[PDB]
Amino acid sequence: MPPHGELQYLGQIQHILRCGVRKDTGTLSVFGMQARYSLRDEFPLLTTKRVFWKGVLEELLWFIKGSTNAKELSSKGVKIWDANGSRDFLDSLGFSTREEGDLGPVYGFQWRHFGAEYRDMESDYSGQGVDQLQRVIDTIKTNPDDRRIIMCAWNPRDLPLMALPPCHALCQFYVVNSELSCQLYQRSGDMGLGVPFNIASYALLTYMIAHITGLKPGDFIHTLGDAHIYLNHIEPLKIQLQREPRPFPKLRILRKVEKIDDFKAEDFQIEGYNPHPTIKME
Amino acid sequence: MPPHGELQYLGQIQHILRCGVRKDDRTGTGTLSVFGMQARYSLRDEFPLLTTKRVFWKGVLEELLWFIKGSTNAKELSSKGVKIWDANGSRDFLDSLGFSTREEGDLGPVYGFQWRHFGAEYRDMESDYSGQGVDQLQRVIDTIKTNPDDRRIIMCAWNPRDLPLMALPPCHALCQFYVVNSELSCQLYQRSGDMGLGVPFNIASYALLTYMIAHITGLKPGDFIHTLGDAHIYLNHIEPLKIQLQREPRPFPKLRILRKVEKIDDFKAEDFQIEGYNPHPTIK
Ligand SMILES: Nc1ccn([C@H]2C[C@H](O)[C@@H](COP(=O)(O)O)O2)c(=O)n1
Ligand SMILES: Nc1ccn([C@H]2C[C@H](O)[C@@H](COP(=O)(O)O)O2)c(=O)n1
Repeated sequence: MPPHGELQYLGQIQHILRCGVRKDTGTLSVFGMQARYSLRDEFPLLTTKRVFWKGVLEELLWFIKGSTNAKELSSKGVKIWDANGSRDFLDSLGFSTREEGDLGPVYGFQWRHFGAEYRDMESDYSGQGVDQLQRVIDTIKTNPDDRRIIMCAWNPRDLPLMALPPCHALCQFYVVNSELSCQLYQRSGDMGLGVPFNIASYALLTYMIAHITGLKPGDFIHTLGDAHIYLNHIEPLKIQLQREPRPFPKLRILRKVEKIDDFKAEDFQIEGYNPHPTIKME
Repeated sequence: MPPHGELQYLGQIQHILRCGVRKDDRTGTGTLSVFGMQARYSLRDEFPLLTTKRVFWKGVLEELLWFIKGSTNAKELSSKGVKIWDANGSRDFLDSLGFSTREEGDLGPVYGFQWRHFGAEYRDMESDYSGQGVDQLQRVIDTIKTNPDDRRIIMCAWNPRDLPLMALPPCHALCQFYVVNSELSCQLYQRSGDMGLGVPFNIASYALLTYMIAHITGLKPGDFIHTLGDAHIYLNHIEPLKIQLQREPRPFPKLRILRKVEKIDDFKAEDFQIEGYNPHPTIK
């Protein structure tokens, strides 16, 4: 039977290890990859190593809120953007004026206020720029056949203001047979560390939008540009490739929610998540 | 011997015919459709101009030089013999989008304007945009020279703020570049793909663009990666495509760049020669 689920991911690791080139403290890398994760009665949270579910869910709610304030995610116990908002790191980018935690116009601002003028992370941007996220939901409801259902985080004008240029440049949604699918264009993928988190994020987003629009989840298609393994991750990845995948968990949404801004972390339960030990890399 | 690059394109047609699902559109005539496909076409001593049906090379090349010029004027392309944008700049089509006031040929802030002036305020097709917004095309060329390992070598045409002014939202949302071993590859994210009429043309445009940037930056072409969103065949085109699928590809031609060129802006159509193109007859 053809490789499905987790074996797509593990297949991509294997391909990089065998066919990737040394491109540099260093990586093995392949340009252009594509995996398909079914979302039908399962949720692609990897089992060969524990994924930081809690980080996935809080990061996403933080984006949905429009927030560009690393402290606002750090308050929920998720520190993954904290280094990017530090005094020293902001100072190194020429942003000595800026308050600690102001990442600039990253995902949350691009998703809700694309094209508005960024001031700081505290400003009110109500009704300013394009609310791409709501515009996606509306189009799914009133014209599911549309082929322009896109949300774009890549904004060349705003790049120089951002703490980090986005890895997730864009996503597109698609509907047929009452199933909502999503494809992510990810320009750069650290396969050991980032990508399992990244798959879970966009699968989570697709579950959320499906729920709001009365559709069932379909596929998550993960497209990569620069797909790489850091050289220090090879040996641990070699341990991991030999573990037997367990079946994917399910994601249960615990109440009927009408607008995407109303989702809360306690609305979500991951069922039957049975991962092998977090055996992870630098 | 490694198989012919074109078999991926014909494979994709076949997967859609076999597994694609009925999905409609504005015209209502209908498609067979799959979401998410990817093909890889080597550009090493070969040019992926499809041979199972003749592709409108002249159209490919003039449109691209038109884009590079930063033009948003259907008439400047039409004047070179290439009518592909004309219907979209006609008084009638523009009126139908509620642009009753706009000059004929003004397509709004489409590819050329996004590539050379992203984020600038669009006025009309004749205005001067020199020094306004981001010149993505040049920033891409500059980054390829000075930092080839960079993972952010991107040129985006998808501008949500400008979408309402465009005569057509772009199919080619973005493209990304990559260098390793002095080879430049390119990946295209195409949000929507008419497999019969547009995809072959599209493969050649980005292959050609990569050849251009490689020549500017002292590199050799590597791969062109074509990634699709909604990949579809119009029901219209099923009989014609079943005809095309019967044909054996001929070997891909080669693309020759006839002089040394310093800046992307200085390419002319006469600079390019397609050697050894041996296509079967045009279809429909
Ligand atoms: N959500 C994220 C964020 C980051 N990265 C990885 C990819 C790169 O290794 C690095 C980002 O660096 P760069 O911008 O140079 O590609 O972290 C990732 O996979 N997923
Ligand atoms: N460069 C282009 C332009 C257009 N199309 C096709 C895709 C769709 O069939 C239609 C545009 O439709 P839509 O905007 O609804 O996706 O033409 C294409 O393949 N390539």
